[PDB]
Amino acid sequence: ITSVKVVTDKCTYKDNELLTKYSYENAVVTKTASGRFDVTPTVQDYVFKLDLKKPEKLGIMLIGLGGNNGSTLVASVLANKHNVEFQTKEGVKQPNYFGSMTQCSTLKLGIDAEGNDVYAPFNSLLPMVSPNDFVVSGWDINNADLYEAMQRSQVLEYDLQQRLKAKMSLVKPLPSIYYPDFIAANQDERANNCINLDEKGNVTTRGKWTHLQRIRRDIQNFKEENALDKVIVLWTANTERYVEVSPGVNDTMENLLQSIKNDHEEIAPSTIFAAASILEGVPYINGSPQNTFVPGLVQLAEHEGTFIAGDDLKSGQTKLKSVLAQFLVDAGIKPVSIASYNHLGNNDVIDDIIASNDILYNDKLGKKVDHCIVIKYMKPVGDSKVAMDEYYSELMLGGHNRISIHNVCEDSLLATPLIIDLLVMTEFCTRVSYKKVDPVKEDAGKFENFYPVLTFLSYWLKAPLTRPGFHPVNGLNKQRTALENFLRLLIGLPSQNELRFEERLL
Amino acid sequence: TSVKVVTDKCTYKDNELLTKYSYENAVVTKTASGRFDVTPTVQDYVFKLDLKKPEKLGIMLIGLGGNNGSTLVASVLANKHNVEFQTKEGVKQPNYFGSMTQCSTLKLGIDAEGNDVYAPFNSLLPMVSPNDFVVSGWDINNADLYEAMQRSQVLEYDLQQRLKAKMSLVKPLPSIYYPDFIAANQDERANNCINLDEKGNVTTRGKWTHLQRIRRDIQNFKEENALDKVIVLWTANTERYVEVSPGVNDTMENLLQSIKNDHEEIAPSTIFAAASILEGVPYINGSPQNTFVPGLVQLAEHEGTFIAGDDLKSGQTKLKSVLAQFLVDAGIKPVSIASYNHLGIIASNDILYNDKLGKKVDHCIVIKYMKPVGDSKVAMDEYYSELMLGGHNRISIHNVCEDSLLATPLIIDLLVMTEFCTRVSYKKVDPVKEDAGKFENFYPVLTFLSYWLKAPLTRPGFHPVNGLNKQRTALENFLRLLIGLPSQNELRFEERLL
Amino acid sequence: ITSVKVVTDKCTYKDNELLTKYSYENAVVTKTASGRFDVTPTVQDYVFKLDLKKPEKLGIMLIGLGGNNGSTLVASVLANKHNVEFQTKEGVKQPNYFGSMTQCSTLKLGIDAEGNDVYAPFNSLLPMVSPNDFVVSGWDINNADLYEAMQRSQVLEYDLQQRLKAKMSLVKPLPSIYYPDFIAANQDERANNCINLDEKGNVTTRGKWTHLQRIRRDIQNFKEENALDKVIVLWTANTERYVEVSPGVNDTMENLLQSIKNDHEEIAPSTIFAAASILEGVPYINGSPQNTFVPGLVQLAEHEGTFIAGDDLKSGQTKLKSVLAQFLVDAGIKPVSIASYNHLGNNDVIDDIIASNDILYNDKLGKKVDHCIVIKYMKPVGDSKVAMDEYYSELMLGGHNRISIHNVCEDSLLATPLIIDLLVMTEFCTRVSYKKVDPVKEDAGKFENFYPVLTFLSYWLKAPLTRPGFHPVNGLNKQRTALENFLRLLIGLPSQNELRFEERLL
Amino acid sequence: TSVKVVTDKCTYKDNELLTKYSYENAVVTKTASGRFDVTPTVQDYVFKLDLKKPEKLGIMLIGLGGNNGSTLVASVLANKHNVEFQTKEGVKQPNYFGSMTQCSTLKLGIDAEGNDVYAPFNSLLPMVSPNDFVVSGWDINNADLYEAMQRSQVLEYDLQQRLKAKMSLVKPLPSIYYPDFIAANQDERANNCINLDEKGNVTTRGKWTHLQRIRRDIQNFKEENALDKVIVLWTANTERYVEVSPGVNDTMENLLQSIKNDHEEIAPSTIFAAASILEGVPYINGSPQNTFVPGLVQLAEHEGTFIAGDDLKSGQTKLKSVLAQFLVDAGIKPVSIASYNHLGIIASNDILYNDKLGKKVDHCIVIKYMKPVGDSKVAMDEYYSELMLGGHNRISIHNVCEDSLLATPLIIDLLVMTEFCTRVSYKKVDPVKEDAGKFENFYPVLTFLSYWLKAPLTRPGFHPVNGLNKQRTALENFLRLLIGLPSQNELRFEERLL
Repeated sequence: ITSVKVVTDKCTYKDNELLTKYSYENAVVTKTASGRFDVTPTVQDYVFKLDLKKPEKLGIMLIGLGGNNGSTLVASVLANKHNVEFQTKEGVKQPNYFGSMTQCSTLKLGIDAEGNDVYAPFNSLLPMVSPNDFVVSGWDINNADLYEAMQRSQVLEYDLQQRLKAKMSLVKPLPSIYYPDFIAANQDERANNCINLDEKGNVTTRGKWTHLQRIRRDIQNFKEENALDKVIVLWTANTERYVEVSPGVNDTMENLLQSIKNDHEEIAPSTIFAAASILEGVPYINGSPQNTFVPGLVQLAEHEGTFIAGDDLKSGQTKLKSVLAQFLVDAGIKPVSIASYNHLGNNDVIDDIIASNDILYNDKLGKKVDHCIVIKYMKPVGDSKVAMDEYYSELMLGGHNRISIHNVCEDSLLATPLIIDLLVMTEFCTRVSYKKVDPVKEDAGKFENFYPVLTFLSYWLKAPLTRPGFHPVNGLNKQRTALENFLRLLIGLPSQNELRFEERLL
Repeated sequence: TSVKVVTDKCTYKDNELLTKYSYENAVVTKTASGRFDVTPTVQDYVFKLDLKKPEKLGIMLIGLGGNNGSTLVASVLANKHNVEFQTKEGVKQPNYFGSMTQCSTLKLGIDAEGNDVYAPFNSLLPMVSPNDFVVSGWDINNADLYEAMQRSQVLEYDLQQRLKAKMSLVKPLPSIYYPDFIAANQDERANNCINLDEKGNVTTRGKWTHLQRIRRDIQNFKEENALDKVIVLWTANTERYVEVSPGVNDTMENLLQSIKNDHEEIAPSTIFAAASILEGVPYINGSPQNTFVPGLVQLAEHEGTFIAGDDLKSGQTKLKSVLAQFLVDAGIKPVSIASYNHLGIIASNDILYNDKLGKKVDHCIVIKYMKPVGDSKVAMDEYYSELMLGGHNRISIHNVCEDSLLATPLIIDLLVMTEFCTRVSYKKVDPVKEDAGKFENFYPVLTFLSYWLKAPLTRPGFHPVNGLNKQRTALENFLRLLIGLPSQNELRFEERLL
Repeated sequence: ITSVKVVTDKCTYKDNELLTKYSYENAVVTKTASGRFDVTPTVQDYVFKLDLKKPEKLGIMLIGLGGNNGSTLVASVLANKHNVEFQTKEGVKQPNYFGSMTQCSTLKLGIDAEGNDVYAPFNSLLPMVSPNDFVVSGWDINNADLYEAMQRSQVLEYDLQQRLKAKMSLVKPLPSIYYPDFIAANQDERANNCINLDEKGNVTTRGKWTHLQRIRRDIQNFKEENALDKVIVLWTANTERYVEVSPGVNDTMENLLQSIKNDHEEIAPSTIFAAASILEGVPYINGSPQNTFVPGLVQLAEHEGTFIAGDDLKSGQTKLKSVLAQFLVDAGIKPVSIASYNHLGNNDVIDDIIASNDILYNDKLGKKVDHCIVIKYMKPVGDSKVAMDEYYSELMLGGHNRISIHNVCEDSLLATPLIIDLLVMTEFCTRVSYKKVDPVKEDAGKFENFYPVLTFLSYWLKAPLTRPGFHPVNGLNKQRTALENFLRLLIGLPSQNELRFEERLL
Repeated sequence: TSVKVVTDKCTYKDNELLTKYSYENAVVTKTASGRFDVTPTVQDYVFKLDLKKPEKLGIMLIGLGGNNGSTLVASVLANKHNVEFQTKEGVKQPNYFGSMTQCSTLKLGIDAEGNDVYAPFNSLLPMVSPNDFVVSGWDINNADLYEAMQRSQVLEYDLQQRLKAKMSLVKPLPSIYYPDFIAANQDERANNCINLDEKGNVTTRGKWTHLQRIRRDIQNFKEENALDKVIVLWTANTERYVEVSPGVNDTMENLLQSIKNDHEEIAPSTIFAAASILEGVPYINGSPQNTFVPGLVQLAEHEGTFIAGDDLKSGQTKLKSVLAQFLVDAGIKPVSIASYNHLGIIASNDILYNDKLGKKVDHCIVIKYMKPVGDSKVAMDEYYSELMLGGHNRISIHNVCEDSLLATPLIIDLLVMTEFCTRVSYKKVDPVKEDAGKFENFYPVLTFLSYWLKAPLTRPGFHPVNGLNKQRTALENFLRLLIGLPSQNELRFEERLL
C-alpha cells in the first residue's frame, strides 16, 4: 500500500478526523471607463475537516442498471473484486480500471533529491472508497438480469461475459418509473418493469407522489438489506425530453413538491428519482443531458442540504475536444469552423472559450463559430463509436489551420470508469467539512458542508450545473487542477505553480 | 491594456519594480515500503523588473532568407504599417494570430458576480511589441527578402506584392558556411559567405576571424540603427550534431581555443552563439543541433548572458504533447503512438507504466520530403491505447497548415519573452536578514522559454518537463507573482463553499 | 495536333461522313427452376455515321449562370481561350482544364513495337468540340454580372479574377423564371432578375405558357445573335423541391403541355426550361437532383426526338465512393456501415451493387446497409468542401475492415470540368447516327439518332435517368468503359478485353 | 451454380472442353508528327479445358506456422466443417469473405427486361473448392498450428478454441534456414531446420541435399494423402534480394550447378522453387524477394511448370492502385502521394505527365513496426493533386484491418486460380489450316495472377500493368471466352439505341 506523510503543522489528527488550515487566496477585478483592470487581492482562511473513516461498502443505485453503462459497471466491479482474469485474442487479460483518474492517474507531490518530479496515485494522498467496495443495484424499466444486459450490450469480451454469467444473472434491476412522453418512442416495449401501473398493469402518469414514496422506500430498503450506511444515486438511463421551467410549477421548492402531488405534466421520472434521493438525503448525479435539475428542485437540494451534481457524462470526443479547443486559444489561434460527427449502434463549451479571448473574438474581427454537431444511428457498429471532429482555424496573414480528431472506441468502456470517478469523488466529498476562520477571533464558526451543488465533479460532466449567478467553466485541464490542488490542500500542500525556481534561478 | 494590482508586495521607484515572493514547494522521499514522505519548502525572493522597455528592439536572425525569416519580416512590416491585402475571401487586415504574447489572454481573477476576468497576456507588465522590431541577420544565400518571400510561397501574392517595395530593401548579410555541417545539396544557395580564402573559395580555416566578423556585424547593426538592445535567433537549416569531447569543447577555456585552432567540432552555430554571448546579446537556437555544448554554456554563465533551448516547437508536437498528456490524466494507457509527418509521460504515471504492466510505449518519428505540398505540411498522429477490460482506443490527429505561419508567431513570442526576462533580476532574501544581498539575473538558460522549444535545454541533473499546459502555466504564474498575484488554484471557493 | 489513323475496312469516308460497321455482341440469360443460367448469345450489326464537321462555335445556355459553376465555367473558357496566365503563391500558373476527362484523360489504342501499351488523348480519336469554342450565356434569377459572380463565389484566385474582370463584367445573365415554392427560402431577395412579373413587377406563377414561350424565344435569340447553329442547355441552378408525378397532370406529353397552359402547381421552372429546350430541339442536361424529367416530359423528348440527360452532377466524394464501394464487392467483401458527411460554405447507388452480389447479400446472411449521408452548412469555409466517408465492412471469420475517405477541394472546380465533359460528349452525340443492319439484305434501313435519353453521359450524372424498364447502372469504371469502347468502336477498334495473349501465351 | 451457354464455339468430348476464339488487338505507331497509326490484329485460338477437377487439392505452404499459414488452415477447417463460433455480436457462421473466387460474381448478360444477370465467379466453369484443400508445409519454427494460431492473435478466441483439437494435429515440416537471408532476430524461431551438420548446427553447406529433401517432402505428401495435384506457395518471412550474375544463376544449367556448389546466391526460396518445379508442381511466391531469377525461370519453361509473381497484394495497395487510377481517368494530376503504413500511371496519361508540365510524382513507401497494434494494421495514403486554374485536391485513405484476414482469401484465390490454369491448354490455329498443331499450356509465368500480387512477374520486354480493375477484367474475360461469351463492352446498345 502507498501513502503520503506530509510533514506540516497546517494540519493535525483527532479521532479519524484530519484537521487542516488553509489560506485561500483569490483576487477581485474591476474595469475603468478607459480600459484598465483594478485587481484587488483577497484572502480567507479555513479549517477543513476530513472524516478519515471511509465506508467499508458504498451503496450504488443506478437508474439505467440494465443499459450498457449499468451492466458494464457491475461487470467491472465483480471482475476486479474477484480478479476474474479472462481470455481474448491477445491472450489472458487481467481485469483493471483503466480510464479511471481516481483509480489509475497520478499526482505530483513535489521534487526528489535530484530536483526531479515525484508522482503518487490520485488515491494515495487521502482515503477514498475503492470501487471494489461498491454494492451496486438500481432500477430499470426493463427486467433483463444483468447477464442478458451484457449479451444485449455487446461491450465486454465474450469470454469475460461467460465467467461473469453465474453472478451477473442473479442481478435484476428493480422496477422503475416510466412516463412515455419523456423519451424516444423505441423504448415502448422495452418497458416491462414499471412501478407505475393503474388498477390494471397499464403505465399511468397519475399518482406521482405514490411513485416518489416508492423510490424512497426502495433506497431505504436497498440500504438495510446490505447493511450499508452510505448510498449514492446515479442516473444513467435514456435521455428524457427537456422539461419546461415555468413559474408556479417548478420555480420553487414548494411548487415542485406540489406539482408532484398534483401529478403535473412537467414532472419527469428523473425529477422524481432526484427529488426522492434528496429527501432521502443521498447524493444524486445526473449522467444525462436533460435538465432534471430545475430551480425548484435545486432549492430542495439546498434546503435538505443534500449533494447533487449533473448534466451529462463528458467523455472521449467531448473531452479531447475541450483540450483541443482550449489549447488553440492558449496560442492565440482563432478556430472558425468546427465539424463534429458521431454514430453508434446501441440503445443510445466554446461560448465560454470564445469569451475569454477578446483579441480574437471582438466586434471588428468577429466572434462567431459555425459549430454543427451530429450523432447519426449506424447500428451496424455495436458499441464501436466512431467520432470525427474537424476545426478550421485562422492564422496570421490569411493562413488557416485544419485539424481533425478521429476517434473510435467502445464508448461504454470509457463511460464506466468515468462513472466510477464521479462516485468515488462525491463520496469523498461527503466526508469533507470546512469552517471559515476569523483572523481576529479563535475557532469562530461551526463546520459546514460543501454548498449542495458539488461543482468539483465537473471534470466529468459536460454541462456543469453551477449555482445561480456563476458562469460555468468547461476548461478540462483547469477542472482537474482544482481536484489535485484541493487534495494537495487537504494534506497541507501548496497549489502547483510550475515555477521551478530551483532550476530557473541560480 | 494595463493592470493595476493593489498589493503591498510591490513598490515602484523610478522605472523599477520590486516584488516580494514566498516561493513554496516540497521535497519527497519514497520510503522503503513505498511511502512518500514529503517535506514542504519555502524560499523568499525579491524580484526587480526594469520598467523601461527598449523603444525599438533589434533582431538578427541567422537564416533571414528562409521561410521563417522572410515571414517574420513581412509580418512586422504588414502589422507595423497596417497593410491590408486582397484574397479570394476578400480584403484582410494583418495581425499576429498564433502569437501567445500578442493574441492570448490571462485570468486576473473574478468580478462582482464571481465570474472570471481576463486580460491580454502582454497587458500586465510592459513588453516590447513586434511592431517595434528592427530586423536584420545573416544567410548563406543573398536573395533580398522580397525574393526570399517569393521563393517561400507562404504568403498571399497580393500581400507579397504590397510589401515588395520595402521587402526588397532588406538583404541578408554574408554568413559562415561550413558545408560539412549541412547537406552538400545546399551549395546552390551558398553564394554569400564570409569564410573565404585567397582562391576566393569557401574555407573552414580561420574560424576565429569568422567569429570576430559576426561580433563586428552585431556592433555595426546596433550603431547603424542606434539600438541598445539586440537579440539573436538561429532559424537556419539544421546542423549535424557535434561530439562533445574534453580538451576541445568541455570548457569555455578550451572552446575559445578550439575556435582559434579551427577544430572540426566548431560549427557555424557554435560561432554565432559564442559571438553573440561575447557581445552580451541573448541567443535563441530554434533548430535541433546541440550548439549549446557544455563549454559554450560556461561562456554564457561567465558573461552573464541568456541562451535558448533547442528546436522551434512544431504545431504537431504541441498537440501531441497536449493530447498525449490528457490521455494519462484520464488514466488511459497509450501503448502505441504510430505517428508520422512530411512536407514541401511514462515518468508521470507509473501505475500503468511499471514493470508489472508495461513500462514501454511504441513511438516513432517520421518527417519526409514532398516538394509539391508547398509550405503546407500534413501531420498524422495515431494513438492506440488500452481501456479497461480488454478494450482499446484509437485516436488520430490530422494536421495541415503552412508551417511558417506557425513558427513566425512562435518566434515573435520567444523574442518578446527573452527581451522581457532581460529586464528581470531577482534576489534571494532570508526572513532572518532583510535587504541583504545583491540581485542576480535569470540563470543563463531561460528555461521559461521551453513552451516554444521542442527539446528544452537545461542545467544538468534536472529533466525538463515537456508538458505544454504546465509549460504555459509556469510562465503565466511568473507574470502574476511579479505583480503581486498568487498562482492559479482553480479552487473557486466562493462558489464551491457556502 | 494528334490524330489516329486506324487501318481497317470496317469504315470509310464520304463527305465529312465517317461510316463504320460494327457487330454488337451481347447475350441473354435465363434461370432454371433449380438454379441454372441458360446463356444464349446475341449479335446485331450496325452502320454508324459520324458527321465529321463539328460546329465552329457551340452555344451554351446555363440556368444558374451566376452561381459558382456558371461563373467558374465562363472564367475557365475565357482564361483558356486567351491563355490568361495568372499569379499565385506558387507563382505564375498557366490556365488549363484539369479534371476534364474529355480534355485531359487518355485512351489505350493498343500495343507498340515492344508489346507495351500506347495511349492517346480522349479527344484525339474522333473530332470533338473544344471547350474554347463555347459561346456561353444563360439565365439566372439574379442580375450580378459574372465578375461580381466570381467575387461572390470565391473559387478562383484573386489575381485571375482581376485579369478576367474586364470581360467577365460584360456578361450578365438573362432574367429567369422564379417560382418561390420550389426552393429553399434564402433565395428570396437573391431574385431580382425574373421574367415572370404580374401587372406590377411581382413574381407570379401564373402565365407559365407565356414563360415557356419566352425561354424558347431566348434560345432562338441567343442563337441568331451569335451566328450559332448548335446550342445545348445545362441546368446548374439551385435544387428545386421534387415534383409529384400524378396521372392527369404530367403522366403523358399532352397532360404536361396542358398543365403548363393551365398554370399547374406541379409545373416547375426546370420543367419549363426543359420543355422549352426540347420543343426548341436543343439537348437539355439536368445538373441537379430534382426530378424535372417526369414521364410526361420524357414523352415530349421522345416525340420531338431531342436529347436529354440528367439528375445531378456526380463529383468527387460521389465518384471516389462509387469506385471504393464497387472495388469492395469485386473482392467479395461485405461493406456493412457507411458514414458519409459533408459541409460547404457557398449558396449550395449501393442498392444496385448490393444486388449484383448474392453470396454476400442474400436472405440468411443479410442484405442491408446502414448508409446515412450528411451535408451540414459550415459557411466558414467558402468553397472548400470537406467530405468524410467511412465504411465498416465484414471480413471472413468475424473480422472487419474500416476504410475512410477524407476529401477536401474547391468543389466548383471539380464540377466545372465535369460540366464541360457533359457538353462535349452530348454535342458529339448529336453527330452520331446509326443504322441497324440485316445480314440477309443490303443497306436495309434508314439511319437513326440515339434514343432521346442519352445514357452515355451517366459517368458524370449521379442518378442516371434511364428509359422505362431498364435498371440504372452506377458502376463508374464501367461507365467510362462504354465511353472509350464506343469511341474505339467508331474508328473500327475492338473493345478492350485485357487478355494480353501476346504475353499470357507462349 | 452452373452456367450452360449455347454457342457453337464450344464442344465437349469426355471431360474435355474445346473452344474457338478470335483474339483481337492492334499495333500502334506514333508517326514523326505525333500521329498514331494503328493496325488491328486478329489471331485465332482453340483452348482445351480438362473438365475433371481434382477431388482434393494438395497445398504446401512455406511458412505454414505464420499468420497467413495458420489462418488459411483454420479457415478451411472452419468452413469445411461448418464450425460456428461465439463473439460479442453473437454466433457467427464461417465463410470465405474477401475471396474473389468464392464470394464474387460475374455479369453473364441481360435478362428479359434488359437488366444485368450475375452469377458466382466460380459458377461458370469448374474450379476446386478451398474446402477440398489438404494443407501441409514447412516452417523453421515447429509450433503445431494451434499454437501458431494462438501466437498470431488474428482469430476470435472461441473460434480458436473450437478448432484447437484439429489444429493441434497439424505440425509444420522442418525447413531450410539460411540465417543470412532474413534477420538474425529470427533465430529464436529456427528450431526446426533440415539443413544441419554433424555438430547438429545449422549450415549453408550441402544445398543440393537440402533441395532433394524438399522434393522428397512433396512426394511423401502426395503419396501419404493419396493426391495427384499439389501446389506450393511461399508465405514466409521476406528474403534479402540476391544478385543475378552470369555463370551462377543466369541459366537453368548454371543454376542447378550453383545449387550443387552451395553458391552464396542460392536462397531457401530458390531451393523450394526449383524443388517444386522439378517435381512438376506449381509455385507461387507471395513475398517481395526475387526468387524467380532468370535461370530459375528457364527450369520452369523446360519442365513446363507454373510459377507465380512476387509479393501478396496488400489491401492498401489494392486501393491505392484502384483510386490513383481513377484520378487519372478523370483527368486529375496527382502531383503528390505522401502515404505510409505500419503494423504489429504516369505512363498511361502523358497529357499531364510530360516534359511540358510535370512527368514526376512525389511517392514514398513507409512500413513500420508497432508490436502493440497486434495483427491490426493501419494505412494512411494522402493524395495531393492539382485541379484546373490553380486549385488543388487533397484526399486521404485510412485503413485498419487484420492483414491476414485479407491475405488468406487472397491466397485461396491464387491457389484456386493456379489449379484452374493447370487444366487449360490452348492451340494457336490458322484460318488457312484447320486442326493443325499441338496444344501448349500457359506460359510458365501465370501472369493472370497479377491481381493478387504487388510486383507482377513477367516475360522480358513487357511492362506489367498494375491496374487492378483491368487486372480483374482480363481474368473475367478469360472465363467468358472459355465458354463462348465475348469480352464485356458495356455499350448496352439495346437501351442506348432505339
